[PDB]
Amino acid sequence: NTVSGVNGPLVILEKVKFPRYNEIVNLTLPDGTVRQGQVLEIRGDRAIVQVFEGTSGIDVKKTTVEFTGESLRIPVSEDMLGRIFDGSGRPIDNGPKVFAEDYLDINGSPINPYARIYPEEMISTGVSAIDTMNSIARGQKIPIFSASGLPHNEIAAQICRQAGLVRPTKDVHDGHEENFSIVFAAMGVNLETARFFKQDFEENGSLERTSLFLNLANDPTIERIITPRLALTTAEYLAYQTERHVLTILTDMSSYADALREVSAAREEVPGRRGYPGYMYTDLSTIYERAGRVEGRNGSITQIPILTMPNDDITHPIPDLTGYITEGQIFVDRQLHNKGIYPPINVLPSLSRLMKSAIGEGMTRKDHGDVSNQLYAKYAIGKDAAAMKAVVGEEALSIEDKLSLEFLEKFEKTFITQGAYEDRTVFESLDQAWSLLRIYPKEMLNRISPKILDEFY
Amino acid sequence: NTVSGVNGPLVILEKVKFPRYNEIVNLTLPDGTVRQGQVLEIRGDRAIVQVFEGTSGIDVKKTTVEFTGESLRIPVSEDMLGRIFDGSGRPIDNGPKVFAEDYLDINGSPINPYARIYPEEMISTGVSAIDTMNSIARGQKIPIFSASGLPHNEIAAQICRQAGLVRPTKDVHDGHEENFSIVFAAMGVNLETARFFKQDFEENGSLERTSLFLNLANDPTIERIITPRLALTTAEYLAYQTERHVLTILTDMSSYADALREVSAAREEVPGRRGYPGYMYTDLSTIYERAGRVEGRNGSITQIPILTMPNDDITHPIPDLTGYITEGQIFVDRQLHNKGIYPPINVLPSLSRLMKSAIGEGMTRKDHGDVSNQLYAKYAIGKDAAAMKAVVGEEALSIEDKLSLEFLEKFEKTFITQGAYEDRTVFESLDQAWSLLRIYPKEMLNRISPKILDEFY
Amino acid sequence: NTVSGVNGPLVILEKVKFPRYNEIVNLTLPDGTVRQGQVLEIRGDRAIVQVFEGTSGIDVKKTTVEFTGESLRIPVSEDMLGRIFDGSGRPIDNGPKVFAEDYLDINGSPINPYARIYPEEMISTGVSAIDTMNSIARGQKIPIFSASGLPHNEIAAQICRQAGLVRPTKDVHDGHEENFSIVFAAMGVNLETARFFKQDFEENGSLERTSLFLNLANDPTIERIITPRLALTTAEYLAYQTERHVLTILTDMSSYADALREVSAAREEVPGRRGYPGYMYTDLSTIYERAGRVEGRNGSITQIPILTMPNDDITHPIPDLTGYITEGQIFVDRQLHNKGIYPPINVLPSLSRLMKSAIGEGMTRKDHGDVSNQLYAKYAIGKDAAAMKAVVGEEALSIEDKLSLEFLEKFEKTFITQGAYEDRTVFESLDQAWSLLRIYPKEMLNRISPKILDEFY
Amino acid sequence: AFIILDEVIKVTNRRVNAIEHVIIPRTENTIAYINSELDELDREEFYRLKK
Amino acid sequence: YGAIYSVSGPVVIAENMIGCAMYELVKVGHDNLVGEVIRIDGDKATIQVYEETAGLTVGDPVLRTGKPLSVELGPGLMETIYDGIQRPLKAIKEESQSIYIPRGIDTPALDRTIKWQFTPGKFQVGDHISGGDIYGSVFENSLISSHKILLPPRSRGTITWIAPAGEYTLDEKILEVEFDGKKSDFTLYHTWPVRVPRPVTEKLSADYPLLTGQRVLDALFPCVQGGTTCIPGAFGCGKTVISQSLSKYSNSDAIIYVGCGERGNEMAEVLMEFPELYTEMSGTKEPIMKRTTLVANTSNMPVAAREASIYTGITLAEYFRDQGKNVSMIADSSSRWAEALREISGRLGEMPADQGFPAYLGAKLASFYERAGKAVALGSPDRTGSVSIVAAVSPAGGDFSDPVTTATLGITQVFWGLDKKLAQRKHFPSINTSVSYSKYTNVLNKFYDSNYPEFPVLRDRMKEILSNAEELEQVVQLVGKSALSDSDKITLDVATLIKEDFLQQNGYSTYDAFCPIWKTFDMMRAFISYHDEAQKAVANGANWSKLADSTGDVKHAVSSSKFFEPSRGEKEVHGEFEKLLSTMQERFAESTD
Repeated sequence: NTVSGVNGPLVILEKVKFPRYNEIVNLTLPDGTVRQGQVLEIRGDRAIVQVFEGTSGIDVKKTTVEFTGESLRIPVSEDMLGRIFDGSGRPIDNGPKVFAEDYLDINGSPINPYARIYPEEMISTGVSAIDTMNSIARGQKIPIFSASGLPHNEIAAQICRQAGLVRPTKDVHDGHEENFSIVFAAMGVNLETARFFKQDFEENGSLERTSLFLNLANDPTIERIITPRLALTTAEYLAYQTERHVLTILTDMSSYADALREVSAAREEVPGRRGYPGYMYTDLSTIYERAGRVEGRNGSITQIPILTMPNDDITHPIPDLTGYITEGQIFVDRQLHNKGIYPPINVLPSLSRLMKSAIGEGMTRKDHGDVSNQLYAKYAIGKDAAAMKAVVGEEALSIEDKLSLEFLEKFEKTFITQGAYEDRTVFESLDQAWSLLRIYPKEMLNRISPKILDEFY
Repeated sequence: NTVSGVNGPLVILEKVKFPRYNEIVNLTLPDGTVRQGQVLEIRGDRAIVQVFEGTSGIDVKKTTVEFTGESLRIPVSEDMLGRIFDGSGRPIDNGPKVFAEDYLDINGSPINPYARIYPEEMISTGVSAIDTMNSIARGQKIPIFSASGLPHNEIAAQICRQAGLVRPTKDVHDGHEENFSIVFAAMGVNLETARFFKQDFEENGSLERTSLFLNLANDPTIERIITPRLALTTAEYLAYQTERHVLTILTDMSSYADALREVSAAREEVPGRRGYPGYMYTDLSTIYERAGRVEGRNGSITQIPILTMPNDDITHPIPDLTGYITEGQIFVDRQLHNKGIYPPINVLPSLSRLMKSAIGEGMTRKDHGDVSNQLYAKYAIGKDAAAMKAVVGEEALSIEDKLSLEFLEKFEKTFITQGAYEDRTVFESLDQAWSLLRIYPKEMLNRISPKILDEFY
Repeated sequence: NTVSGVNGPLVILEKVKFPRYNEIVNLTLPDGTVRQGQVLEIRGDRAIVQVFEGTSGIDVKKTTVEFTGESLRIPVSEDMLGRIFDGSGRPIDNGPKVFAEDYLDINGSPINPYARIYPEEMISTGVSAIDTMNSIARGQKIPIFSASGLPHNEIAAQICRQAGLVRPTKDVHDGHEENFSIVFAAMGVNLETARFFKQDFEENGSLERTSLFLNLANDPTIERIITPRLALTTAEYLAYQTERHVLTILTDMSSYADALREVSAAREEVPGRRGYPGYMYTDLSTIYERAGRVEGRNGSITQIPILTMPNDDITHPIPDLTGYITEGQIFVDRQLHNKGIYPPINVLPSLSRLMKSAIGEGMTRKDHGDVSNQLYAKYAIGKDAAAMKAVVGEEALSIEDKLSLEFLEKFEKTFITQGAYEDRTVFESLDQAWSLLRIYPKEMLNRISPKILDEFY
Repeated sequence: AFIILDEVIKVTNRRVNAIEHVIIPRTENTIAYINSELDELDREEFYRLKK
Repeated sequence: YGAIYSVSGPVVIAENMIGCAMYELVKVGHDNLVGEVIRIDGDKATIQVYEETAGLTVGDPVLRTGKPLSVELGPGLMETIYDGIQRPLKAIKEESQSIYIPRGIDTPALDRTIKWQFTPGKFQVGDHISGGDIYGSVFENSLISSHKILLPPRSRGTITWIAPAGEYTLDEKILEVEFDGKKSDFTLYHTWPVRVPRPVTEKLSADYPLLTGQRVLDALFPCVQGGTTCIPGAFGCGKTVISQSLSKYSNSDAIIYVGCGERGNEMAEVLMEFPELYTEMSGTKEPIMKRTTLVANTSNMPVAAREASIYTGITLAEYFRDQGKNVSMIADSSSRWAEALREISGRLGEMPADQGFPAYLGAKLASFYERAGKAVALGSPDRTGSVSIVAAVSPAGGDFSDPVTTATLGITQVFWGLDKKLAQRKHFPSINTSVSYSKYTNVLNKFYDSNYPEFPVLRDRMKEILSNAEELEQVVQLVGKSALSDSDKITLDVATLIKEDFLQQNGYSTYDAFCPIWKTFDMMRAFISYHDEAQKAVANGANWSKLADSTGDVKHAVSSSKFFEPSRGEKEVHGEFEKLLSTMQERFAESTD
């Protein structure tokens, strides 16, 4: 029909009642430009659409509507790596075209087949603090919690690039037997960021390794929400049909959450805690549910979402929600970054509750998990002692505390300090970790089972 | 009188003008069960009812309604006592109707003479910590402020138990010369705790003297608020017609308060501060209305409400509005509880203003208000002396602060710490208080007349 | 036609579209009471009027309307000086009105000619502590930030009365030659407070030089928000047309902000933090647009608003936004009031943004900047010295602290403490500065050029 | 006196550290977190009345 | 005429109402209940109903009375306890057997059956009269005739007939005015609408005090009649005690006691206390109660009444001000009144923007308060009247930076503090110097200098001691002091004394809270003198411990001098204090050498 009105990202159509929920419609501007949207609400003889593309210039009887008569599905192909796409279901970059062999829905249940069997295969990042203290699995979800003084993009790229070199070393070990694929999606970040990422992937290896979805900040909030959904379709097909392990790097996850926030402000929808939607739980879930092993059980989708915290607080709604849902927490610290530690990952609150699922034992040691717990415990004591060193001085602290202050300093500067291309095998990391444990005496290492301490020291 | 719609438990009826405010309706369901409901609002060509038994079975054209023709009134008996009753009455709790002697309006429309007559003589609760510090007088409302993380239930139980054990000690004192009756109205309390209340009355042998109305937290919200209103009407019958001293315990005011919030989310009336009604105060005041001394001095109703602070602050709505109406407050203590004390209240936030003028003589002394004041002063300082020790050390502490520290402990574990079957005379309380208070010279004590302090030092 | 209804001070009249925006309409009641209103909003087939006169006792069927045909404008003359008016410009001097030479728009002003040549020349108030530490330039917006533990109003009479008597003392320095007028607006004033200002200006011989507008805390809000608007216009007519410096004193800004909160929800709009409008700013800015030097470059509208916070609350929107537009603020101390130093203003948290460029010449010295530095730093060390003394003793106090200890009491008792009719320009302030400073040696006075110092120590 | 000064300085060095490191960030975190929750209750109400 | 469309709470909607005013008294229902149409939106009138609802049906007739809600001002107001629109409680108590007026039952504001003694004025047949003039008097009160029968404000004309002395009723006619034909018959009582303020000839300067009798009040800043005063409360800081004590000391000719939405036991208490308690000068017969008119509302009464309570009280205060009587308006607590506006805001279906309190709150809180003050009496005979409002204020948002407290501090001129934590240690009122201010100080202190006290000097010094003491106390806590300068200990020590003698008072021990304004001057005089000797002694040499110990015997006596009140003579400056002064100097010498 024709546009009735427009109030923000919501568009009021006066139409007829034949449309179905999320059925595509195309808005024909008087310029003769077509932009796409999907109906968010339908009522009798009228619709509310949210348009992906644009949010202004929308007329009345000079404008027209046309129905596509297909509710939105993403055209998925398995020849997607190396190929440049834009976050809009097609490239607007003029990159190699998407093609379709299935079109798969982004609602969060197309044909979805996931974990009835939990991850047991270890996948390494080449970084000790990640791998040893928390571990990463063939379905693991780990949030990178970052800040406005940390460079989020440099760490994001760091984890991805080094996990591509380690992952074939692990294929030979028989941790794997199937392909590796990267799906990189950037949604609504700066130009400066976008360019940087592409440059990073090229240096380490190639861009044949990865598939790229690029979405620009100048493009709307409505576009931004569809951008990860496009990533999900890509990854699920690859795992399902061609038994490939898929690694998704989703940047920026915070970018996506602010978008949700905008479609409740310029909607009449009342928001929940701290101005973030009440139905914020469901929006976030959609990304995280579509993870784990994929049917055949040689395919998988593994997630590393990248969150930048704006206030850097742990009372902000985004970091909290994400944490309950995700299988691990990786906290990256501004204070380490300042001191000259790269990567500057603080493990004080980094925790996995699904620690068993995260570790490996058939392509990693059984001792891996036992040592990690002890290390974490001994790091924590070393932090309690650090605060006490400032207050009390060395004028009353105990013999035991002194060992823990030394351990803390040796631990930051050796374990967490690694070259920009220097990759550590998980077995070598144990040897490093054992050096860290070795200064404490056999009565301070009392919590650990006697069997392990007498065996390996 | 057919249903237009149902939104929530609230039902929109079409009917034509007839019903008066709070006129009962009978809901005829097509399953062959009649359920009762109250008109909350009567309007032009519709009335809106909220149903007391469930909300199930409401249809549009398969339901019919017929009018009771009668505004809500309580069927009252004085043989109601010695028996278990319920808001609507159930046969499975042995009490399917009171078998009325009189129908009295629950709004005290026949007559309601209260609050132009001043409180009479002191009454024993058997707890030293209440009785000295706060004056509980017949024909007064003094509330118990309670808190979460603490069994508030246990405090209510101690009051029920000690009620009827005090009354022969008083009969000799000349504090009593008329019957004692307990009216227990339970609403929204846990099911397990309801059963503990029932056992306490039987054990003491005070089952005879009490009537129970029990409203669960699965019984509808409008029904829930009406149950304490029923029990107070019953108290007015006994107090005024047959000259009983009534002690009515109304637990738990938090469940009443919650109910207020959930209703009016579908009327024209629309909640106040933080989603709690602005007219929450009006509700409260209807409960406080039927309490007080009675004209011509036939009997009294005394009321001890139990409030649970849900956030553990008294700056929250439930303590805040209630506290302005009430003549003082007795607020519990979180800290004592952890230690293990029972009853665990504290005296610093507890004050009754009308203490000096209210009380009798011949089992409560003249020195009663004097000694309370002194006991609080030494305790304020003791609490603070702990705080200065934490930060700096023994640096701002002195001979005066060091005494006060000793005071805070001896008082906490001797005065406040008692049994839950211990009956303590107001004469006993004062004797013990003076013994404790010997810790400072007569010249350091000037919060008391020098006349009084020599007699009783 | 008739009045359709009333809801609050909002009067809904059923009329076509006949009044233009801001057109005064006369509601004619037949009971000897004529009332005037302004259409606040005009909508289709209805208009919303808020009445200047009353708020209740309006008929909804016996009222008739007449259109004045004149949108709100202020009759401005200059024989207004030496006369007391109310909040709508009607005289409370009694006797015939003054009328106009112009009707000028109050809404934002019909020509707005305000500064793009920043403030030069010095304005004195008559108090050394304000002048030297917190210098005010012609057309510069420096308010007095006050609190409720002080009589904010008294301190305000004092600045007004003593201002423009400074201008003759300046004529002798030959810094001024132009006629000074003063505009006074009292908003939400008590009768007793109101009379206090009138009687004070009358003593000084400043009453002839000022016009006073009183809006009482009992008159409509709409009338009260208009009160500063009328005052800003009088000041502007005198600045522009007759090339005069006019100082306008706007007390109390909280009354005006409160009034806006009452009209926020009167309106069909939604407020911001803590219930205070998010468009509070827009309103405040209207005041501020009239503020500054007028084009002609020897006339100005200088503005001192007084804002009272409840207990120095900076959680409140009002000091945080108002403080942004303005260029510094003058903070008053309760601690000094309590000691009995009056005026009790403290010059250390107080600021003048541009202070070396907020003075002129021939009516200041160039030594002004150097002394502001010296005065400030020694008063701060003295504040530290008081606290120090108490811990260390006097038997262990430092020799520099002793000079600082004395400095603290003399700066307060000479510079800050002064009479209710004392007057000060920058030269007078400056002589008193050197006598406080004289006590410090030259080698402790090093923020000052060696030139100045050898002449004035 | 000299032995007496040495004993006191140690109590004094401890306090200067203690205030900065512990107290000041404990006050900051508590005030700001409660401020933020308190304003939220107030804002949602306005939105519900408006809706 | 009108028809009830809906009953929603205690608030009633009625359709078919037009040409009505916005304060019209309306009769709602078939029981003829009192109600008031605040607003009308089209044909629908929202009515605040000042009786209960438990059986109001739709389709019942609503009849407008054709006039505003007004109050009746005249004879027999004294010695009666009223609700918030005025109904005589006593008549109801025997007859209905109730205290909260049930539906089906109504009574008019004053009694009809009581005859009064009428005495003629100064005016005679032919004389022009206008508003606030004295047309006669009725002898009421203990000590003076308090009821001046005044012609209502804004009414004028000529009196054709002044009736002679005798006894007459107050529904009976005794005056006729001619102005546009016969204007009307007048009775003893005359009518005025409560939502409308009374006019006055003019406002006047406050310079006359009121004897509050509270030592701490009289000491720290002036006590003012014509006043505007706030005292913070919080319900559990001795606040009720200091209010009833205050009603008994008040030395004003009339006192109007206003229950906003109180405890209900207290509305019993003030009633019982008044006929059997003696005033400060001591009245003749039923001292306090004869002088008192009582508006008593508990929380349990209708919120429509609680809303009205404060208005009834101020119109009574204002009538009496115009009579040329000095009046005390004692109101407790405004926050409960504010809570009443809030109860109505949610029920009508308004938009609050002040933490669940109405947007309208600020204009109503202010408008009401401006009616108090000292003024020149309305009318030709010329008299002086005053209304001093002593108002309690309390939290209501739970904060202290909640709207209720923000609006009240701005409009008030006088604030004397109270702290809850110190109050618990028992030292109420436990005044906070920092939140306290007075604007009245200068004119009031000039007045007191003329009256004999050297007050102003002490006052600054009382404040100065308490201020430095405060600061010193944070420094003892924070650093954790290892020493003090010998002077600072004196400051702290002298402040402790101030706490006992003034701040620690109990309003039911009248030996421990009563002093006339001069007695107060002498006690403070003694303290300020002690500080003055003590500062000099350290300066001339002497240790603090030497100062405290040698001063000794006189230090005990001044501490213990708070247990006294005039009872050694009708004299306000005693030998008790004059003797101490010379002995104190004698003590000083000892300390110094």
